[PDB]
Amino acid sequence: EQGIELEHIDSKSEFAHRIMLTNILRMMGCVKKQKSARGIETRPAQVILPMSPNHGTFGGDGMYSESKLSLETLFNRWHSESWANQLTVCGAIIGWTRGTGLMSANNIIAEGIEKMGVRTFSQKEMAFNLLGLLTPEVVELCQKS
Amino acid sequence: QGSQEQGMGMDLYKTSKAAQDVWNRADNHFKDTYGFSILDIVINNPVNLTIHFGGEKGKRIREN
Repeated sequence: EQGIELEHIDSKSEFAHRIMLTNILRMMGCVKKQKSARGIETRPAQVILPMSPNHGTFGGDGMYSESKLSLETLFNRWHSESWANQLTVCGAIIGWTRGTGLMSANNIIAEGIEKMGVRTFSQKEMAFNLLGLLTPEVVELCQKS
Repeated sequence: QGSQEQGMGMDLYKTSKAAQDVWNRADNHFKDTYGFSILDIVINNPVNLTIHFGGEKGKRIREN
């Protein structure tokens, strides 16, 4: 959702919010009901949520920032409800990932952001980082907290 | 040991309140200690049975 400011939030943004938040909750809800049906209490599914660090700080994103920030409620509800044996949350705050070439992402200003001391990532490095979160050590933490 | 048939004792588990206590107590202990239902084993007689050691309750079962 691009150049959708708060004046312009309509049908596309309300649908996007359903894709990116309410139907994410309904899909973890569904895997909890299927795992419980079969009394599976010891094989939790690690949910990896794509979070943003940038909630509202650009604008024109429609309800993207509302979508992203409301998944941070799952780090609290994991303690406060009855689905922690079925589900574990591993929220990944994904950072600057370069696309293909020139037009893709904002590739032309990557070099300039890196001069500040920030690091950007190839898609293959960002893939690496997120497959990190599925290693046996950080699967082990997820299941604690 | 000798006679060990599928569904053994399950006729008496439908009717009897006193049987039900015995099986339900045992089945809940095996589930929380060794991560399997003995009732599933007796009723269905599966060929394979994977215990999983995932989660707080799974690490406890793995220590057993």
